[PDB]
Amino acid sequence: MHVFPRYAAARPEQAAELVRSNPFALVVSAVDGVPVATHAPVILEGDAVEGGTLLGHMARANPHWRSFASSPDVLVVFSGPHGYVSPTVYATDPAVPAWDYAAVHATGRVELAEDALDVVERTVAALEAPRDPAWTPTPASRERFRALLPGVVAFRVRVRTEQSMFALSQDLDAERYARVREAFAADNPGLADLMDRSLEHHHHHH
Amino acid sequence: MHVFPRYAAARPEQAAELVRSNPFALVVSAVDGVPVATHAPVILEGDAVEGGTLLGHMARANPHWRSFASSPDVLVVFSGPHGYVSPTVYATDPAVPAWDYAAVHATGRVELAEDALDVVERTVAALEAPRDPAWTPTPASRERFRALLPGVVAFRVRVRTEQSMFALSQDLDAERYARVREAFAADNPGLADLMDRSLEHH
Ligand code: HEM
Ligand code: HEM
Ligand SMILES: N[C@@H](CCCNO)C(=O)O
Repeated sequence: MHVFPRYAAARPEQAAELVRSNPFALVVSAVDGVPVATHAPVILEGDAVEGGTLLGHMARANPHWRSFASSPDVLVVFSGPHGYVSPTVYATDPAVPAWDYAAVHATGRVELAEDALDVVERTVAALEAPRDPAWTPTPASRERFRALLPGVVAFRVRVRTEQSMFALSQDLDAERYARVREAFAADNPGLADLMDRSLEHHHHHH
Repeated sequence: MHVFPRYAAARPEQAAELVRSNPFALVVSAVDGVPVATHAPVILEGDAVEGGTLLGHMARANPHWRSFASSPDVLVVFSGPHGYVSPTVYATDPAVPAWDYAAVHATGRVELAEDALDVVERTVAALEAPRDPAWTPTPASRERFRALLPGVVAFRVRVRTEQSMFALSQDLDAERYARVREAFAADNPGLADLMDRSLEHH
């Protein structure tokens, strides 16, 4: 991923916030030049993404993890809200379309986790935390977890590099920016909310 | 991606529909053993993903495309609607959470494209077609495209292999499926539409 200056994060807290808010990630490995990717829930351990640890799990039946065992470098992509920006919204000429989006790419060494149960239970807690009410597993569900555990492979990623993109129309003029934000306000409110949060302190001439 | 048989596409048209509906894709290649990925609009030429050709572009300033000069294998991930399934909506015990989603993974040999203006103009037409009204580039805008061409790199992927996941609760019993479909109707209607379209076929 190439982070254009105009779309860089202002603060590392932005990268961590996006990761926590969007835990259904893409786990990617490379084997003899061929990328293979699994969609999996991945959670963040620590205050920052770089130097932090990611925890996730996939199916034991998914052969992807058998390339982890040598501890190669993996990439985990976290994706936030996104949306196509039509030049119709700009109401200007000349114009060029854009796609607004935010993502965090975490690269590091993967290893198999010893405590798969801890990983899936910590995943439950994190994914339910923002909900009301938060589902807490019952003894019977916990018994079911332990019975399902043979089918799980859990893994850790020690993040060596974090790259973050916040392509959120910050390079438009104020009038065009307002038009884009209003257009996303209907039917993509998650992206308009991200636009608002991201503008607060923005890097700029920095 | 490992596609559990219960979550396989019913038809190949199902995969091609997802790719066409979700052109903002993830382009992945390997560089010294590390996966490197770029978010880019990618369109499909052909009726089917497997054996079709994907076309996309990225910045020349993004060093990722230099890995394409040797025509390695590239993975393009198309992502559809998706959503967390909380056991709260299941209203059962014991329960385990899930994440419902649909995605197409297309892998094949990449080739840098000389016809970069062709690729970006075909991308405009494809991404504007579902809009009413659609934006047609004016002469001024097409001149601006030409002015921008030195800074863009276009590429083609000839898809060798396609894997498609449609994990949309269709393995649930009628009662629990209805609660999941009802839950997504509110605040994830794109997923709700995708569950409807997935049922029966297509
Ligand atoms: C907290 C929310 C959770 C989500 C969103 C989630 C999601 C997923 C996903 C997407 C996969 C497929 C990975 C792949 O394609 O290889 C998977 C596999 C699996 N996970 Fe979870 N999981 C969660 C919690 C749990 C818990 C608590 C357990 C209890 C042990 C568990 C056990 C499993 C098992 C057994 C599989 C393999 C299933 C199979 O082979 O069909 N998961 N999970
Ligand atoms: C059709 C809708 C379009 C979308 C959704 C779109 C999206 C994008 C994206 C996401 C990137 C960044 C790629 C990266 O990370 O490397 C990009 C780069 C770029 N695209 Fe497009 N694009 C569109 C049309 C066009 C057109 C018509 C042109 C005309 C030549 C063009 C020229 C460029 C250029 C020059 C860059 C590099 C920008 C820079 O270095 O700052 N794009 N585009
Ligand atoms: N350099 C172009 C980038 C937009 C093309 N892809 O969205 C601009 O002037 O905004």
